[PDB]
Amino acid sequence: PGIVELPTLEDLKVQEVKVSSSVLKAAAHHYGAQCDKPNKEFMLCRWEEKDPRRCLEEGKLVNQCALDFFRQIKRHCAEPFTEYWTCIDYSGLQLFRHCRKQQAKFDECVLDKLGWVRPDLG
Amino acid sequence: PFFDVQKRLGLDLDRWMTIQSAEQPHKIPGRCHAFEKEWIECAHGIGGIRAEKECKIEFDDFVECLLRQKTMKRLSAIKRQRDKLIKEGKYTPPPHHLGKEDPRP
Amino acid sequence: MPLVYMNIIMAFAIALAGLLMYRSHLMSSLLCLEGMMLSLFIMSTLIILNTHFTLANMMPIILLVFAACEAALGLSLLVMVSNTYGTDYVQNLNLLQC
Amino acid sequence: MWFEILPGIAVMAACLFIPGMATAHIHKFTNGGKEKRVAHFSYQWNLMERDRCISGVNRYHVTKGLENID
Amino acid sequence: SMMKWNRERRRLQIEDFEARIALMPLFQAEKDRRVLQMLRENLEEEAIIMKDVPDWKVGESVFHTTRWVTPMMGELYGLRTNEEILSATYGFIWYT
Amino acid sequence: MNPIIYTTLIMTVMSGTMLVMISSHWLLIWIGFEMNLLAMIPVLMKNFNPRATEAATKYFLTQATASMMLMMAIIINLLYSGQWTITKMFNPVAMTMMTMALAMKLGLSPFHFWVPEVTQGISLQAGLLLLTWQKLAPLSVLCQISQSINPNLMLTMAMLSILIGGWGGLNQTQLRKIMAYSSIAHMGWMTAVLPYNTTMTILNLLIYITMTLAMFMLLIHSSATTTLSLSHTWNKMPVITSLMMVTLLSMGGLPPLSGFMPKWMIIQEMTKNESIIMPTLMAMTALLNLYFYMRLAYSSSLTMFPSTNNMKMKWQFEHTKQMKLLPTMIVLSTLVLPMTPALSSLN
Amino acid sequence: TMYIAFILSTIFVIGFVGFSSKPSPIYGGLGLIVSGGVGCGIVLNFGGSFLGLMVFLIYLGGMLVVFGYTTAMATEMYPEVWVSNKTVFGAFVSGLMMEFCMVYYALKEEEVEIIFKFNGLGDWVIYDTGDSGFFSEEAMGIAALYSYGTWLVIVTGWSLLIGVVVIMEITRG
Amino acid sequence: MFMINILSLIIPILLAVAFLTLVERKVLGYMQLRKGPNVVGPYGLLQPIADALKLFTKEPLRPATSSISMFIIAPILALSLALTMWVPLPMPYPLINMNLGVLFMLAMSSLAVYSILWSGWASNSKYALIGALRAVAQTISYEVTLAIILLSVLLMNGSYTLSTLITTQEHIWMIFTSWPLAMMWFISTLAETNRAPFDLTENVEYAAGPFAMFFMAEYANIIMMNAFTAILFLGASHDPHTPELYTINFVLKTLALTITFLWIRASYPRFRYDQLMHLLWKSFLPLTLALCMWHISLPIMTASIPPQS
Amino acid sequence: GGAVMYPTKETAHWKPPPWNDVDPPKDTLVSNLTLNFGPQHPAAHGVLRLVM
Amino acid sequence: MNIMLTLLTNVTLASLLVLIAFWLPQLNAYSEKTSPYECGFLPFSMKFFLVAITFLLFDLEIALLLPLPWASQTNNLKTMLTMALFLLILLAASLAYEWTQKGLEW
Amino acid sequence: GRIASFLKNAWAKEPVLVASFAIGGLAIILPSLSPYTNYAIRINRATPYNYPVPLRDDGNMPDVPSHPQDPQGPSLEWLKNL
Repeated sequence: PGIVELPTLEDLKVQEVKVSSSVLKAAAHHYGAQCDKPNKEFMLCRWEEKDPRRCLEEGKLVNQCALDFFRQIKRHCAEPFTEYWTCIDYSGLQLFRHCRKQQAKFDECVLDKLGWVRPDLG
Repeated sequence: PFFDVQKRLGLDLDRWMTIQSAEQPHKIPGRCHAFEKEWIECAHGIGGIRAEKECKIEFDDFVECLLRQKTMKRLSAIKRQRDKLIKEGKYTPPPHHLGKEDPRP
Repeated sequence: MPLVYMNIIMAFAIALAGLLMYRSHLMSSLLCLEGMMLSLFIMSTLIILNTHFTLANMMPIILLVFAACEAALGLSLLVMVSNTYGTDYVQNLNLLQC
Repeated sequence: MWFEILPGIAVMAACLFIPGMATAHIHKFTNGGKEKRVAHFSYQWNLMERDRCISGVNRYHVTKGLENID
Repeated sequence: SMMKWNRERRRLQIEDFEARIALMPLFQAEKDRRVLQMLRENLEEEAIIMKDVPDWKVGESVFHTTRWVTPMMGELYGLRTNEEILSATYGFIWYT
Repeated sequence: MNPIIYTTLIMTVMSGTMLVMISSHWLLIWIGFEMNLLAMIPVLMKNFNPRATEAATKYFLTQATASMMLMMAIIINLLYSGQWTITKMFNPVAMTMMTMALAMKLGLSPFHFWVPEVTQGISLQAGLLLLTWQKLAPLSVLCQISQSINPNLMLTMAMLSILIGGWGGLNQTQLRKIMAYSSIAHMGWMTAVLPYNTTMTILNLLIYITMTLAMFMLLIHSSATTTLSLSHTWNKMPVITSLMMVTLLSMGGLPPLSGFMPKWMIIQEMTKNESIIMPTLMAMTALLNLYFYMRLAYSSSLTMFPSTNNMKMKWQFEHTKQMKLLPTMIVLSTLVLPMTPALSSLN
Repeated sequence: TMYIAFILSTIFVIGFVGFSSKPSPIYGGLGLIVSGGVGCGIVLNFGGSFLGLMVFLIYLGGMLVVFGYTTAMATEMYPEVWVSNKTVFGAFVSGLMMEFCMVYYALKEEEVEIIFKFNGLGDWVIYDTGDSGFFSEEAMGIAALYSYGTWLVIVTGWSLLIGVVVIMEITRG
Repeated sequence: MFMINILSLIIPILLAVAFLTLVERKVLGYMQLRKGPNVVGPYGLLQPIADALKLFTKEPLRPATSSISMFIIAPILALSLALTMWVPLPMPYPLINMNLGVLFMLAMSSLAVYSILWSGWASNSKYALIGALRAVAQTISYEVTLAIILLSVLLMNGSYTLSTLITTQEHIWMIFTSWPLAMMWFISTLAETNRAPFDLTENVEYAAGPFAMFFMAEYANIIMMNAFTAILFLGASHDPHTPELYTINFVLKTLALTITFLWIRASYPRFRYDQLMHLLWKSFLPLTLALCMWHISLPIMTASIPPQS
Repeated sequence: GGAVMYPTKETAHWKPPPWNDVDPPKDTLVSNLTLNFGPQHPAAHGVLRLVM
Repeated sequence: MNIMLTLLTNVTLASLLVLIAFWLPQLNAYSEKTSPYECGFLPFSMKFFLVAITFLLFDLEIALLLPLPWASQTNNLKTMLTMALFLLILLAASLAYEWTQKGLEW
Repeated sequence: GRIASFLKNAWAKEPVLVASFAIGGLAIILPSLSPYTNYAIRINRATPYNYPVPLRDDGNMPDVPSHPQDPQGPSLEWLKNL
């Protein structure tokens, strides 16, 4: 039947968040709290349009907002964050429990400088 | 003699597993959930005789999702033409298809 | 269908052919019958996995259980027959005719 | 007396100790001096595959931090 | 003791799942962009390969419906290198 | 066998059939068939005999092969359709395989061979159960899939069943084997109209069940398994053999007995579908069934064979067992032709 | 190793020919153990870890071990291999030849059709691109038997219990 | 490097079995007021080497095997399965990490049973088959109870992953939670390996090398089963930075359990087949079923359902 | 009376089924094993033969 | 590939040892024991098979009991608990039947 | 009375079975008579295996939390206390 409509490569090129999984997991809780609105909007789009070719722009905003989130960390809490993710990186399962001391350090600075409050359980 | 005691007593004993579009544990979607949903919704109460012809398109697409026979045929044709071109030296697989260019995250 | 599905279905066909064409021992026929059950298990498992029929991943297990039950039955019949005759030869089952 | 058995038990103990130590050391040596990551579920493997792409050397052990961004 | 320990483990599991949920939208965005990129590359190279082929509508949907259909492994990594295909198919299963 | 255990096994057979007739999922239907087989083998071997063991083994082998083919067909239909409901099968090859399996379970020729042997091996009670209750589940499955049933294959199997049943019955002398071959022929009659009208199959099935119940119960009451052993019955209880004569004539289908109803309605439905050659051949071949029924009636009651001296002692004693259903079954299997318009109730 | 699944399926067919040739029971039982192990490998390759270990633990571990138990206690046979007397040897060779013809008609000719349509493309294509997250689809669905499939549990359990009863009644003499 | 890991798992286990022979000899002797091998090498350290060299030089006699083919496969299967069962075991990090390692172990033990059947059947010896079938019967009963106990104890682990057992027993050893199951499990392990009192003294047709390999496989299975018991019940502390601590503690636990295996061997008279099965069918099995009920109900009634992941 | 109503030459020799569904016991070979307690056996102390 | 490698290495190692134990040690010449396997000629007791069929059925029921650890994560805890207890009760009932009736003769 | 003697006789002769019946019986009665069973259900539901798909705000959903972490929405404080 019809020709599959596919977006051009140019319109799907976005600056990628080139961090490791351990780095993402260390800042995962804060990332969700800070970037909640853009992430939730994109999820709603993909869960209503049900087509990746309709929510490409929303995906871009998520990446851009994610980059801004890490940009603030670098300019305010660079050293404590490095300690946190490095500890998580070592653990094969990337367990949070093994790095609770480092987490407290990163949470404390981020609470003081950036004012971010880590989301609680559930 | 399908004594539909299930519907008479309003008890589900095996209807949960009849289709893959039914509720699955932890809301894990089926591979062809959308196609099966479309086919079932099309052929609801219109009768098997009418469903066989009227909802033919839905079932055809559903079967294509289930077995991917036509998709496999198309991909095989593409592969055959590509290999023929390679043998004649009329095609060069691009570096990203060769893996030279790093993938996107 | 993928070639793997073809091979499994062909395996079922071969086992059925062996079962229907007895040679001497009834034990060999039972082996062919159980092989067919194995082939059906593999076929159903692959189909369910590929379709992501999550709620139907329990079908192969139920098939396996009932398969081994009917086998327990076959073996019990085989030993009764062997104890009566002395061997499990299919030719021994000849009292009933037509 | 009874302590004469201890030599043989010690030799067997060293023999049994070799495997676990070898496994741990080889894991760390081949996984960038870190505990070998586990993939019990697809999400964990997806993180590994993403990490492999992020590294740029097709190795998941090397991890890129904030220095890689911007 | 096992009751208390298991309850704490459940709390930690919920925390880990929340971290996964927080990171999921970014991964979904990357996944969709990557899939579409691979599909486009395959489309362009398909045009180049089978342009000579008579009566070949490049990138013609095999389904009648215009609904988005999640691509199969062949539709994404069909013309990729064998090592990449092996990874995308059996990497997780063979990784032990 | 302990009576409680026997009751549990009988209920298990019934529950398997009920599951087959109650389920909407193919897997559950196959499960019901497996339960039927599992609970049927011990019932067949209630009276431990080498012949009983041979019959059980043959029955198990045939039913196991049938179940294997049935599950294979179900799996193929799942592969090509992703459906588990017992509806129109969406793969022709699966349809053919399932038809073969269900016919083997029924005993339709050319899968008839096991039926006479197993029937002869097992007891009269087990024979009754095998030839009446075990016919319900496969017929139910066939009725549910009648739309998808290939008319050509089913008609061929049914016609061959009628022919082979008649021929085999002509040569038999053992009462159980005669009953088995007649059962094959009647199953052919039942399945002939399956592609056309299922309600007629239900009607024929009910009449066949009543007739076979009456015949088997009369045989049990007379405790006879051969033509001569039944011939001796006239000296002791003439009523039983005369009622047997009536039931045999009904089984032949001679009007105005009940046996005419199923044949009459079947011919009606087949002629409505523009099929004239097939029903004509069916009746002309059922004449053979009538022939062996008439031979049995001759030996039993229409004529009197010599008896033995020991019969005098048996004259003094009276049968203690009382089969409550037998009178009603005899009446319903002989005088019900004035009640055909009740066919609508089946619909 | 892109066609590993196809190789396994061919070996599965070969083992099925081996035990379907009805050889000496001991040799056949092996023809089935080998095929069973291969089939488990195929299921694992598709990702059914639990089901793969199911056949290994139950079918191969118990069902075929009790089968071997019987062959050992009731041993009234002259041992022979699959490549023994022509009755078994010819059958094995012919089955292998039929399988090889199917394979050649399947690989050299992409659209092979004997009774069903088959495509010569590697089975890796049929695999679907998807993520289950922190899930084991197979395990979750099978565990749902206790939650969703209560009716299946009831029927299967009753069948098992009545099976024990039936086995005793049959093997009481 | 992975092949190096495989070799560093296989070779040390075989050497450990070889020295376990000497350890058993000496332990039994000193429990009998005797000195085990003490002449062949210092403290008998060269005794296993002497035994191996003598065996691989003794004239191998042929046992008229009905099927050399099968008679040769049985040793291969036993040894290969024994070696494979060590792979999933977490010494803190396992060689091959399986989400269902426990079921893999159970399946491997189940296949091992075939070695017994194949050996006796191919031996062409009435007494051999009888004894083999007795072994089949013994291993038959152990598998049921072993599986039930393993399932029940893993109901608090949260999965079949072997590595998770370390985390579950991080604070308290599992035995303190399931000690009756531990007792039945240990006795079932004794039954599995036919270690006394579940021996059937009086595959003997195997000569020298073949016998030696069967002996090695059996003793490797002994060590592996004791290791499994250790991981299941006697949890060990694991520091992610220094795994050697866990390795040492685990090895010590396994050695203690093997020493208990020998200690039982020279403490109790051998059972009788009827008694062994009237244990593994009429004493253990009902208790295992009841305890399985308890270990299903307990996590739910105490809100202690372990994490799935 | 007979196996079949119209018998053939081969079927003529064939015997009608027994009156009771009980086919006669065939051979009735004893399965009682005759084991020998070989002297080498430990319990025999090397000098004991127990035909059992 | 790792697990396949482990299986291959183990099997090959075992087979190599079997080679060096079946064919290498028999190379050494040890005269010839001209000793024939003097054979001059069946305990198919149910006592063995019964142990086997009952094991098969109990193993089948054990197979149904395997998915229990993952089944504890279901929200419908009451229903799952009831079904698990039902399966265990049926196992106990099967054992009781055999014990009460003429079974467990082993 | 008579039952009490039977239990004593049973434990004297077949203690293993008596224990098995008791443990099995408690493993059935105790679950229903336990308050933590309700909690065990809640914990299983609480565990967020899959993503909480957001819903489009229509302006008439006060209870539904349109924010990262504010009072609206479910609370896991009960588990934290446990």
